Amino acid sequence: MFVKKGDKVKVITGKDKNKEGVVLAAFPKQDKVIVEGVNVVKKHQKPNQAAPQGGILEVEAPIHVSNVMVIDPSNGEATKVAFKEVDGKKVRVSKKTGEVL
Amino acid sequence: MELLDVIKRPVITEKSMLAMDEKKYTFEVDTRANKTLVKQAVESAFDVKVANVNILNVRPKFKRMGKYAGYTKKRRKAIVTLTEDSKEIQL
Amino acid sequence: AKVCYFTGRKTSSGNNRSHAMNSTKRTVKPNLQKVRVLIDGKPKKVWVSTRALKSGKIERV
Amino acid sequence: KVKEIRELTTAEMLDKEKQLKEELFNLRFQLATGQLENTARIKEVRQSIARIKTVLREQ
RNA sequence: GGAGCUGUAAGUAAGCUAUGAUCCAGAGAUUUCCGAAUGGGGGAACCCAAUAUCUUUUAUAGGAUAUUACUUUUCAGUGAAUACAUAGCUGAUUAGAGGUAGACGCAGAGAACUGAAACAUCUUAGUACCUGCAGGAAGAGAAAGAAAAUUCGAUUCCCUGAGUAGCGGCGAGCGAAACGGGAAGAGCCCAAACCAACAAGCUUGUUGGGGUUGUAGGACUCCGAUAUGGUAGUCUGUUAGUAUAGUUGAAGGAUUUGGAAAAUUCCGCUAAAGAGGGUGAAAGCCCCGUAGACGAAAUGCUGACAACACCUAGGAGGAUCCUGAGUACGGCGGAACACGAGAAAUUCCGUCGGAAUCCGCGGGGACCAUCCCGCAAGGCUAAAUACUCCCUAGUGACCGAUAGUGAACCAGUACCGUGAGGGAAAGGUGAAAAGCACCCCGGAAGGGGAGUGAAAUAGAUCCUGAAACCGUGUGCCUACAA
RNA sequence: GUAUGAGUAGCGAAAGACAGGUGAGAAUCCUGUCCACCGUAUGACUAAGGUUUCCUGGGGAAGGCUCGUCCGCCCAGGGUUAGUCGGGACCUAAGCCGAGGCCGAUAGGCGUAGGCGAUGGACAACAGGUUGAUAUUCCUGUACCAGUUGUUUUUGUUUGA
RNA sequence: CUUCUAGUGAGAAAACAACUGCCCGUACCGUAAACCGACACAGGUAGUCGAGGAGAGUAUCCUAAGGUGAGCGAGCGAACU
Ligand SMILES: [K+]
Ligand SMILES: [K+]
Ligand SMILES: [K+]
Ligand SMILES: [K+]
Ligand SMILES: [K+]
Ligand SMILES: [K+]
Ligand SMILES: [K+]
Ligand SMILES: [K+]
Ligand SMILES: [K+]
Ligand SMILES: [K+]
Ligand SMILES: [K+]
Ligand SMILES: [K+]
Ligand SMILES: [K+]
Ligand SMILES: [K+]
Ligand SMILES: [K+]
Ligand SMILES: [K+]
Ligand SMILES: [K+]
Ligand SMILES: [K+]
Ligand SMILES: [K+]
Ligand SMILES: [K+]
Ligand SMILES: [K+]
Ligand SMILES: [K+]
Ligand SMILES: [K+]
Ligand SMILES: [K+]
Ligand SMILES: [K+]
Ligand SMILES: [K+]
Ligand SMILES: [K+]
Ligand SMILES: [K+]
Ligand SMILES: [Mg+2]
Ligand SMILES: [Mg+2]
Ligand SMILES: [Mg+2]
Ligand SMILES: [Mg+2]
Ligand SMILES: [Mg+2]
Ligand SMILES: [Mg+2]
Ligand SMILES: [Mg+2]
Ligand SMILES: [Mg+2]
Ligand SMILES: [Mg+2]
Ligand SMILES: [Mg+2]
Ligand SMILES: [Mg+2]
Ligand SMILES: [Mg+2]
Ligand SMILES: [Mg+2]
Ligand SMILES: [Mg+2]
Ligand SMILES: [Mg+2]
Ligand SMILES: [Mg+2]
Ligand SMILES: [Mg+2]
Ligand SMILES: [Mg+2]
Ligand SMILES: [Mg+2]
Ligand SMILES: [Mg+2]
Ligand SMILES: [Mg+2]
Ligand SMILES: [Mg+2]
Ligand SMILES: [Mg+2]
Ligand SMILES: [Mg+2]
Ligand SMILES: [Mg+2]
Ligand SMILES: [Mg+2]
Ligand SMILES: [Mg+2]
Ligand SMILES: [Mg+2]
Ligand SMILES: [Mg+2]
Ligand SMILES: [Mg+2]
Ligand SMILES: [Mg+2]
Ligand SMILES: [Mg+2]
Ligand SMILES: [Mg+2]
Repeated sequence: MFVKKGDKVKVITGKDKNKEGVVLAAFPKQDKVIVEGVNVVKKHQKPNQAAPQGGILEVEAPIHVSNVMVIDPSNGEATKVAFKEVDGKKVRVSKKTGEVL
Repeated sequence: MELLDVIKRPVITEKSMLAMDEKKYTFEVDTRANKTLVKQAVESAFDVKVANVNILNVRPKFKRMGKYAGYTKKRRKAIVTLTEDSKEIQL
Repeated sequence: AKVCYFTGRKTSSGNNRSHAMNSTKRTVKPNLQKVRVLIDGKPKKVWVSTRALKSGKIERV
Repeated sequence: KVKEIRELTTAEMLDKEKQLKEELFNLRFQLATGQLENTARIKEVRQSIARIKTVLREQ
């Protein structure tokens, strides 16, 4: 996927539109990604899972990778990504600035 | 086959534990192994002296989960009896 | 098989034609005969057609 | 690993295989009881033996 | 290729990964047992051997590896009746067996129902089935031809000839071919005479050379040439391409509704890319892609170039010699030619008889003569043609879960049958499990709250939810009616 | 798919009773007592066949013609120990296969040598005990059969056991 | 298996001590609810043992060892079968 684990992304569609957060986990096979503080769900857990209350946990659920855009760290804005080889090494590049990653 | 591959694993059950008290140890062995080969394998592996080896074939047992049904793998169970004045096997 | 060792003549299928032209399958056989002949210098009994023998080139040891 | 196996010699490789076979044997026994924790070690040892045999054959 | 990964498949559990994992492509290694199964046996996936080497044991027992089926080719050694020999036997050597793709080809053998309004000739039909051999194609193919415009110049396939000429209880029906127009094109080797060598036992066999035909050729004899062109050869290299992974690849933000925007409205921007798919509803500009550009370590494949290899002679003479024999042909009996014995050619099989040979022979639909055309009884030969089990990429005024494959789902499964064989049913929660924590009734099941959700009458028998059928509530009617 | 018949036919030879227990729940499960049935069997062994139905611990959805706390059902673990038993490393009958071979449109049919093939022939172990489940298999006791090594004792070494 | 020689032969025999002896089946039902009959089916299923009294008897009746009370019941006590 064009996005990676640990990247800073902005949500461009969905209820959490315009939020930003770090990619906690990436699932290329599903083409999905989890962004901290994004797409949070209340899950009714039985106390069987070593939590001696079960309770209603809050956790982020994955969203499709196409619904987020990588935040250009230099500028703080979301941008599309091109691929340019630098010093013989291929890396991502912000199309809006040319900054790397 | 290789002597180390002849013996697969021990068998731990109530019957096997009673056998241990009698100084007889139960193993699962390669299904193609004969009790003479098992005797050789046990001696080399454990440094014990084997008095006798009794051997059985355990038939594949039918099982099922949900919509799927099949059989557990066939097994070959050997009860190895050590001579007196022979070191014990330790597990 | 029952085949002329030299000309290859072999049983085939023919027809019977009555005066009413009724057709029924039959077997047409070559006139084979057991003959002791020299193959590679060693005599042997093989099937041979009378036609193959007619020329006389086929040995008759 | 494969580099080490290639570095070793014929007798060293055979002896290493025997040690690995005994280790795999002991691992099976410990798994049959509850005394085995690093279960992945079983597959690691099996693949080590496979690498050793592959190198031996291609010598 | 660059960040996750240890399948379906959740869950723990334990781990791997920038020292580049998982994953993708090329190459290689390992590849139990049965199975042609092949050491022997056998009720498949099992049992039991011999030989040799090694191995465990003080030693027997045990274990491991290699070889050992049958027949065919060739060689060698042995070796009977029998003397020579041969047969047999042993060893080695060699290449076969079996399976497919329910397709296509050729061949052997070869139906009936059916049609004829019955039925036997005839038709279905040389079809179905069985069997053998195959090849990627097969078959055919280099005139003993087609013709008679005077000519054409191997074969195959297509259009046409034509439902014509014909065949036919002259019924039902069967049914050409040549010319013409096209696809594709390609021609070549022996036998024989003769020469040389060799072995036997002057010819007669092996090898080599020589020769390959019809306006006759060849040998043979003279000459003159030792070139000129070519190939349907090679696991021979060089080079290019291509197949099998991939890289890159433009352009959008707001506002309204909404759970959610791709929808609405306002402004934009891209286009060698407005094909398509996905994304919380319908996206040229969010994602995968597309247009376009680029990429191969390795292994194939194709095409060239080279090398090697192999074919490749002109003229003039005929005195003699050669030019495919139990063959052609004929009688008889069958069969194939559209042609059913018919006036019947032509082709083929079985049986019997049986030629000529260049002043020769065959054909021109009985047959003869004349004329014309050709040269059988030897072989090979690419392309045009037929088919698709598979692989790649696509298409559809094709199906959309009783449809479409029997099979969208663990289907040739469950199930049925002794067996061959027959053969199903069965797709859809939601955008996302967020799959209803907790509380109450109940033993549970199942419910009622409380929650998740836009929606729970979307609660897993889960989208929609028809009719039959069952039930609850009731506005009106009904216990003298056929 | 659902009706009608219809809450109808049927619930598949026969004796059960009560007390106690278990349990949410008992005519149907457990224990006890009496009663009754079979007894050349309805008992005890086995071959075939079945193929885990065996034992233990759980369960009451479905199956059980009612019920079910129970089961030959479901769930989870577990259980079959051989030199002597039966079979193979022994023999063969019928029948079958069949090197070469004979015959035959193809395919193949038949068949010698040689093999396979029991239902037969041959062949060394019994008594007791033990587990929840195996026992001529495990254990105790006492044996037998084939063979290996070693000690000792005797004899034979090529007119040679 | 027993014998005969043919062949083969330097080792033999005995006692004693120790030691070796492979593969397959072994559970359970088995005149049945577990096999063949679609069924927890009044049918069928080879062989062995198969006790007592009376009795020729394995007949017959009642019993031993041993097994079983039959997988819908409770009432009523009409027709009819
Ligand atoms: K076989
Ligand atoms: K096909
Ligand atoms: K007919
Ligand atoms: K008719
Ligand atoms: K051809
Ligand atoms: K026509
Ligand atoms: K007619
Ligand atoms: K030539
Ligand atoms: K999107
Ligand atoms: K789109
Ligand atoms: K290449
Ligand atoms: K004719
Ligand atoms: K002609
Ligand atoms: K002609
Ligand atoms: K709904
Ligand atoms: K109503
Ligand atoms: K009904
Ligand atoms: K009804
Ligand atoms: K129970
Ligand atoms: K035995
Ligand atoms: K017997
Ligand atoms: K004797
Ligand atoms: K047993
Ligand atoms: K009496
Ligand atoms: K009696
Ligand atoms: K009952
Ligand atoms: K009554
Ligand atoms: K009555
Ligand atoms: Mg056993
Ligand atoms: Mg075999
Ligand atoms: Mg008719
Ligand atoms: Mg081929
Ligand atoms: Mg001419
Ligand atoms: Mg792009
Ligand atoms: Mg727009
Ligand atoms: Mg004809
Ligand atoms: Mg003629
Ligand atoms: Mg003739
Ligand atoms: Mg004419
Ligand atoms: Mg061709
Ligand atoms: Mg539908
Ligand atoms: Mg269908
Ligand atoms: Mg169907
Ligand atoms: Mg609704
Ligand atoms: Mg619905
Ligand atoms: Mg009245
Ligand atoms: Mg009234
Ligand atoms: Mg009624
Ligand atoms: Mg009953
Ligand atoms: Mg009686
Ligand atoms: Mg039980
Ligand atoms: Mg139980
Ligand atoms: Mg019930
Ligand atoms: Mg026996
Ligand atoms: Mg035979
Ligand atoms: Mg034969
Ligand atoms: Mg005996
Ligand atoms: Mg028992
Ligand atoms: Mg038993
Ligand atoms: Mg019964
Ligand atoms: Mg009977």
